[PDB]
Amino acid sequence: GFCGTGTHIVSFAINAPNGLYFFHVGYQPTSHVNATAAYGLCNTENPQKCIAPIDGYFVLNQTTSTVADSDQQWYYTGSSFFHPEPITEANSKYVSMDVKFENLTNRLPPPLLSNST
Amino acid sequence: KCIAPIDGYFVLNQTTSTVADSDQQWYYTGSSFFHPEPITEANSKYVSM
Amino acid sequence: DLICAQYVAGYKVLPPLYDPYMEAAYTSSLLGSIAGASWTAGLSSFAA
Amino acid sequence: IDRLINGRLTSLNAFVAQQLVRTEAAARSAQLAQDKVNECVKSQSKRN
Ligand SMILES: *[C@@H]1O[C@H](CO)[C@@H](O[C@@H]2O[C@H](CO)[C@@H](O)[C@H](O)[C@H]2NC(C)=O)[C@H](O)[C@H]1NC(C)=O
Ligand SMILES: *[C@@H]1O[C@H](CO)[C@@H](O[C@@H]2O[C@H](CO)[C@@H](O)[C@H](O)[C@H]2NC(C)=O)[C@H](O)[C@H]1NC(C)=O
Ligand SMILES: *[C@@H]1O[C@H](CO)[C@@H](O[C@@H]2O[C@H](CO)[C@@H](O)[C@H](O)[C@H]2NC(C)=O)[C@H](O)[C@H]1NC(C)=O
Ligand SMILES: *[C@@H]1O[C@H](CO)[C@@H](O[C@@H]2O[C@H](CO)[C@@H](O)[C@H](O)[C@H]2NC(C)=O)[C@H](O)[C@H]1NC(C)=O
Repeated sequence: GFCGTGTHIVSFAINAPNGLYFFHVGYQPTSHVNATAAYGLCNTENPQKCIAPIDGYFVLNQTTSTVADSDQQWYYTGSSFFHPEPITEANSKYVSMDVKFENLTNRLPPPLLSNST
Repeated sequence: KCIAPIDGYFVLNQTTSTVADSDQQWYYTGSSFFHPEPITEANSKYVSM
Repeated sequence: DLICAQYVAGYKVLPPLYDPYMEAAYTSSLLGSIAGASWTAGLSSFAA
Repeated sequence: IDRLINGRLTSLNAFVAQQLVRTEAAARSAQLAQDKVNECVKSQSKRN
């Protein structure tokens, strides 16, 4: 809130009579979508591995709604613009287990895979 | 390879005190409540030596 | 506890800009903005 | 009567000069209250 409203991007300052005049350019949403999000994702393994998103959300790509729990295919989106993409080691991090995380048994991301090559 | 903790400490579980350097089993605790747990990739990061 | 010295001495106390309903609405806005409210990096998403 | 007139006009000038400084103080502290609402009620501050 210190540099204007919204999400601050850039600011400029000019001279004014008796002082300084400031223009804060901020990012402002106009339309939005309602997305279904996960807190994190688990492995059902031993020892169990869990991931959480970096700067964004694990979402469903709900363009074709009313699907099943194996059709719970999860994607990553950034927090400021809805555009789903595959979950990788670039946009997730390993965390300790939490009871709110969804337990996945099929369609696993590559960070959540039992690594046998 | 060298690791450091994330938001916490590498501590001894020193309820059983007076051990040797071979019996230095290290654990992780978070910095606001003492509860030792195993060191993993979820509470450590790689650092330069 | 009235201020009757207004009408004798010649000054006036002006009422505030908002009424108690609007001040109550402001602090309920503050109370309901605590859970969630841009869970992540920016300020553009709102998680419930 | 002109003694009372000149003394009362000087007293009103002192009252006006007091109210100006109090209004300016209150407008600075309203800006501080806005910072407190934005950084303590609606976020987690990183300021110790
Ligand atoms: C996101 O979800 C909310 C659910 O609360 C939607 O709000 C409803 O929208 C419909 C259509 O505009 C209204 O008839 C309902 O009265 C709304 N419900 C409430 C409780 O306000 C909202 O429209 C959804 N947004 C999008 C983009 O789909
Ligand atoms: C999420 O669903 C949308 C469907 O709305 C997918 O968008 C399609 O993407 C393919 C890319 O090969 C295009 O050929 C289609 O024209 C797109 N459809 C629409 C309606 O835009 C999107 O690809 C899905 N996301 C992921 C990661 O698979
Ligand atoms: C995913 O599976 C785990 C099993 O490890 C579930 O964790 C249990 O959660 C309950 C509360 O709902 C706790 O009382 C148990 O102690 C937890 N088990 C363990 C071993 O800690 C978890 O609820 C599941 N989550 C989902 C979303 O299905
Ligand atoms: C650190 O040492 C304490 C002993 O003080 C361990 O606590 C015991 O844990 C077992 C199983 O977890 C329990 O059955 C005992 O009742 C506990 N004893 C006490 C006094 O609390 C603790 O498990 C050790 N830490 C680790 C990570 O192994």
